[PDB]
Parts: sequence; C-alpha cells; structure tokens
Amino acid sequence: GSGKPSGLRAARKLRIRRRTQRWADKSYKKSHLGTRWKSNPFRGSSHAKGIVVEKVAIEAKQPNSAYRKCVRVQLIKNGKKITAFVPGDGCLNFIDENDEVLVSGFGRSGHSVGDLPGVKFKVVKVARVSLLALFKEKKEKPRS
Amino acid sequence: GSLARAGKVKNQTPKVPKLDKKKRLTGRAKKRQLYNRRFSDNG
Amino acid sequence: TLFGGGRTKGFGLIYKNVDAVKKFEKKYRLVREGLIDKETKAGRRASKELKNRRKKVRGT
Amino acid sequence: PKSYRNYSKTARNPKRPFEKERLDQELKLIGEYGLKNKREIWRVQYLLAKIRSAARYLLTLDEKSSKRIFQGEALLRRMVRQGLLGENEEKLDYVLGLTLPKLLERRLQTKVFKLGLAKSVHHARVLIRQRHIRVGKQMVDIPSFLVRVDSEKHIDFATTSPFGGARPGRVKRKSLKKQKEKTEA
Amino acid sequence: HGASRYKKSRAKMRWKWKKKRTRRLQKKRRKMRQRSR
RNA sequence: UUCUGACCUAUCAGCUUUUGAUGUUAGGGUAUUGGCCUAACAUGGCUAUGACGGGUAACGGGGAAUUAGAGUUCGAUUCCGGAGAGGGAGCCUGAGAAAUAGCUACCACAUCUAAGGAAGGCAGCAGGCGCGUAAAUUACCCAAUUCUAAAGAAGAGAGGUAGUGACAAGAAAUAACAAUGCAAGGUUUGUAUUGGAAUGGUGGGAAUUUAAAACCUUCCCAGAGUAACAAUUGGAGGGCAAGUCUGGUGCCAGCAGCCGCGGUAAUUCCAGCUCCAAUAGCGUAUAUUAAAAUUGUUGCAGUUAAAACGCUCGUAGUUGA
Repeated sequence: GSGKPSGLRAARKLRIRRRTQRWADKSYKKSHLGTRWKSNPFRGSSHAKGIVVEKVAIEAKQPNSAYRKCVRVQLIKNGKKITAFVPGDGCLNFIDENDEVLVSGFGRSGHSVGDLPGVKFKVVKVARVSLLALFKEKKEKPRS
Repeated sequence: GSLARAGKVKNQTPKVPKLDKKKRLTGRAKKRQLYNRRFSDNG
Repeated sequence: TLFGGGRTKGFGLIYKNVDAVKKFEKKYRLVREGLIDKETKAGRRASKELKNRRKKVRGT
Repeated sequence: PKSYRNYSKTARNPKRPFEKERLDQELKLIGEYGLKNKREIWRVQYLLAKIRSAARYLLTLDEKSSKRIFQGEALLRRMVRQGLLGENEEKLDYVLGLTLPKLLERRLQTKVFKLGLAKSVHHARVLIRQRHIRVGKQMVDIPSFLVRVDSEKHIDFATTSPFGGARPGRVKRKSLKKQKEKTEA
Repeated sequence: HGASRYKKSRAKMRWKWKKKRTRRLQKKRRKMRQRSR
C-alpha cells in the first residue's frame, strides 16, 4: 500500500512504466539512441588515423594559467576534423607540419578531461612510431 | 610567442647519468627478503 | 619413457605369420620395420598433369 | 575447427588493493609458505572458496536429501583422500571449519621441509624444482603439488639424483676430478 | 532549466522575464516562418 | 502443418479489400493440403494485449560475461537450424537442386582477341589489392578422423601435421647453503662481507616420437659467480601502499581518471637517489557487468532537496466484504 501495484495480473503496468521511464538514464540514452553511431567522429572505434592540419596553443581553464600545445587533426577514416591533445612538451616540437597521427580517446568515454576545453582525443603514435618512446629517449629512436 | 615557448624544461634541465647499479632480487627471494626487512626485528 | 623415466610404456603387436604381416599391417609401419620407400612422390602436381586430358588426345 | 579442450582461470583477484592490513597478512603468508606471487595465495584461496561454496550449498540443502547426502559423502571422502580433513573431523561443518593454512600445508615443498629432507621452505622448493624429489617412485618438479593422505610418507629423493645415491657428475665435481687426474698424470 | 518553473535560489534574471523574452522570441521566429512561408 | 514464445518506436492509429484482402462454391494446378491459381458468388478480416508502418551497428537457438538473490549486458565466432553464393531472374538434369568449381539471359563488373569473334566469377584453401583500429603460409601429408566411387588396396587444401602467433588459459626460473662481520638476546637466535656444494635454460649427440619433419619425454656428452646466463611496468599530498628525499624549472614549461600541483625553499612538473605495488607481465583507449536499493518484482523517490495530472466524472485497465 502507498506505492506500486501489488496485483497478480499487473505485469503489464510494471513493464510499460519501467520501459518508458528507462530513457531518462544518460548511459542508456547514448547507447540506445542512434546518436552514438552518428555524432562520434571515431564511430565506435577506440582509435583512428588522421593527419595534422594545425598546431595550436590552448589556454587552460580559470584556476590554472598555462598554454597547452595541441593539434588540430583531420581523420582520414571518416574525413572529419577534430582537435587532439599531444602529451610531451618537446614531442609537439618534434612532430611535423602535416604529421600522420594515430589518435585515441582520452579516458572519459566522450566526456571532457581536466582543464582542457572540449579536447576529447589524444595522439598516442605518430608516423607509426610510439609517443612514449619519443618522450623517453632510452626507448626507440625517432623516425627518419 | 607561444609556438616558440613550447618544450622548454626537459631541454633546459642539466641531465645527470644514472651510473653504477647493482642487480635486484626477483620473486620469492625478493618478497621473503622484504618480509624479513619489514617484519622481523622491525615488526 | 614418461616423466623421470625408469619405465617405458608402449604398444606391441605380434602376427601369426609373415602373410598376416603383409595382409593386415600399415605401409608406413612396414617401412619403419624395414621395407622400400614410398612410390609416386609429387603432391598435387600429379593432379595438375591428370586433369588436362580430353578424350584420348594423348595418354600423357 | 577450434580445439575442444576446456580451460579455466586459476584465481579471483582480491580487489581494493591498498588495504594495508590485508596486504601485510598476505606478505606473512608468502613468508611462511615459500610462495612466489600473491597469485599463489589467490589460487589456493580460490580452491578453498570453491570447496567452501560447495560445502555451504550442501549444508544449506536439507538433511537426508539424496543428491546432497551423496555429494556430501563424496566431498568428505575426497577431503579424506586429500588428507585435508583428518581423523578428528568428519562432517560438512568441519569443511566450513577448513582454513587457508591447512590447504597450504598440503604443498609438496611444505612436506619436504617438514620431513627435513631440506632445511627450509625455499630449499625444499628448489630441491623439488631441480627434479631431485620423488613421490612413490615418481619424480616431480612441482612444489605446489597437493599431497594425498597416503603419499605423505612416500616422499624421498629422486633415484638418478646425487641425493638418490646416483652420480652427481657436476661441472665442478668433474673439473676437480680432471684437475686431480692431470696432477697425477 | 527543468520542466518545472521558476525556483529562484540565488538563480539569475526573473523567470517571468525569461518567459517574456522567449514568448516575444517565439513570435519573432513565427514572423521569420511567415517571411519564409 | 498445430500450439506457445521477440529488441526499440505512437513526433507510426486505424489498417487490409478494383492488383485475392476475408469467407463460400466450382474447377484447374500441385508431390499433396492450401486463394497455390482462374471463374462465379458473398462483405468480410485484422487493430492499444500496440495491429499497420518506421528503426535496429537484428541471422535464431543451445549458450557467454557478470551474477548473493533478483537481474543486466552479450551471443559473426567448434554443435544444431536457417538464410546467401556479383546484382536480380529463369530453367535443365536427376530420387533429391530452383544447385552454383550445373547451365541461360539481362543489368554491375571484366579477361584474351588475328579486330571476325571467343571465353570469365575466391563469401572453397593459400596469397594479393582496397578498406581500415584490427587479424598468419601460394608450407607438408592423407598416417588418424571421416566422406565419395565400379566402395580394401583409390581419391579428398574435408581432415590431420607443421609455420606465423605475449588473443586468451595453465604450470613455472631469475638461487640454495656453510663460514665470518654486524644486529638484537649474555653465552644464545636473526641478517651484510666472503666460498665451497646443488642446478636447469643454453650448445651437441642419441634412444624415441613422426605420413615425413619438428616438439615432448628419457639417457649420454657438454656447461654459471658481476651465477652479464643482466625484470620489467607504474607509483610514493589525498583518494591509495611508499619520501615535507637531492638538484633543476619558476602560474612558465608542464603534469596529473578526480581533488590538485607550478607566481623561487615544488613532498605532484624535469632529472637523480631511495622506497612501494603487481610481476613475465604491467601500462593505454574504447565498449560492457559490478559499483547502482542511481530504473527499484525482490527493491527507489514525489510537504520543504528532482517529481501529485487545475479539478471531477469515466470506458478499457488493475483491485474485489
């Protein structure tokens, strides 16, 4: 009493009420609506190959003061322009004018990361060579 | 400008070699030795 | 031998006569015992030469 | 087609890793039982938990229920075969009474150390690993081998080992022999 | 906002005023629709 | 051919019916029932229990992942059943095919041409191109497993065997021990200098295994002290286990799931040192379950935090002294 129907033959109400009310969940909407397969430029891949269009220096969100060196990349896979982060300070300096990048997601399932403003992707390999190795120097030598 | 400014600190710092290192224990030996170092007299 | 040896397990067969050995034993096993090496060694190149023929144009 | 043989994971991870008191308890278990990995604890724990889950299912099922009494007698009989339950313990509530040290004690390295064939759990582990132990005339290389009730007193040295009374033949021992022989010659 | 109206905490400008701006805006848009069609 | 069982969608509510929709009759057709097809005659039939459309990154099941109990997600992908063989379509042959290494034609492709003409179809096995975030050899064999024939004795890229394989899964090294020095305990136990014992991997030969080769195992030779026969991956403010450790940068460079660190003495950046976690594995992304009694049958909430239809009647609905 004072709640959901107890009735034996009331499964119909419980199913319809549940079915309709399910949609307000955020994860359920993204997964069960078509927008997933549409609006994501990675289109259900973790990873994508693109080419660097522009090197840009984005200023950090209000609590911090700092310019984050980033790369505007055009995906070859779907022909889409994205802005991607490049980890490693001198690695951006190493990276070339129209570099071929293997870009990934950024640890947050299409949501924003830290003080970066809508930059939802990060480049993790360039010209088939590893970003970590480029950052290291003990590990694998730069490309020719 | 900010394009110039990029990559400073790693290049800037005066790097030092990692010099002479003795090899560590592995495995069961390393864990047992660690257990003894922490927990025997010092537990 | 099995792990740590000192034991060897196998399988043996002893036939009634030499005619039985010829009759009911496998050719590789007869070779392994002692018999001549296998005939017509060529894989599928045999098939390739075989399939070419049209109605007694040539035997070869 | 694919191979039709089955396979299964050895363990379940203990989650929430930096529970200090739990972590240090595992280190004490490693220290005691001559183990190489937390995974060793976790596999023996997983086996114990599988047993505990079975024992819970049986004791939750009714008295005199045919499957339950059969499977229960079979389980206890197996505990007797393993020697995991001994003489003084003989019902499903003693299976619930079973503990992770009791299972760990079943390891061959523990038995070798206990019998005093080797001087320590690690020395026992290496003695087994160097193929120098044998259980009932079977050479064995596995220190984690879980002994049955009968086999505990059937543990002695591998026959073709030095400790078996056969040849050492070692590079050292042979080198000394060559040195003596060259000296004499 | 949500479907539910007003709820001035600290909030912003007046909800009735936001509503006035949108009602006026919708009419303006309706005039753009009229221009179109 | 009977019964029973579906994901999402109402910003899809009336559909179906001259072109058989639904019935009746008569025939024809079929392998046989059958609007299966033709004629004649009826005017029905299906629809909130969501019909009819539309979506689906939708082959179906046995099942898989996570499951305390519910559940939730997932099921090309070893078996069973279906579908398809460039697109559509049509036949022939035969008991069985609307076959596809059967045929014919059209469209989409496309090869040789002697310029008249002619022939071609990998979503069989390799291998290649393109696509891409992403995936192996034109290897050897019919010995087993089975299949087909004029059925033993022959065939079979079915099937087996290797090669490439850190997809996963299991087992499992990277020391052990005695001397000394130190430590604590007053004549004991524990542990950083030394130095003699034990050993696989590794290199070679066999026995053996095999279609053959290779692996396994087993034996015989060889054979470690820096046991160079070289443990890595990521951390040490908090969440969260270990440093107010040593230098450098100076709100810059930068890092860091999140909070944050950085404006000169940085416990977070760049090095170095020590320490810690897991370990031959550990990072990273994306998707997914738990987390979430944060979708709630079990098991939610609605005075003030989000949420009682303005109100009442009322058919279906659900509930019924």
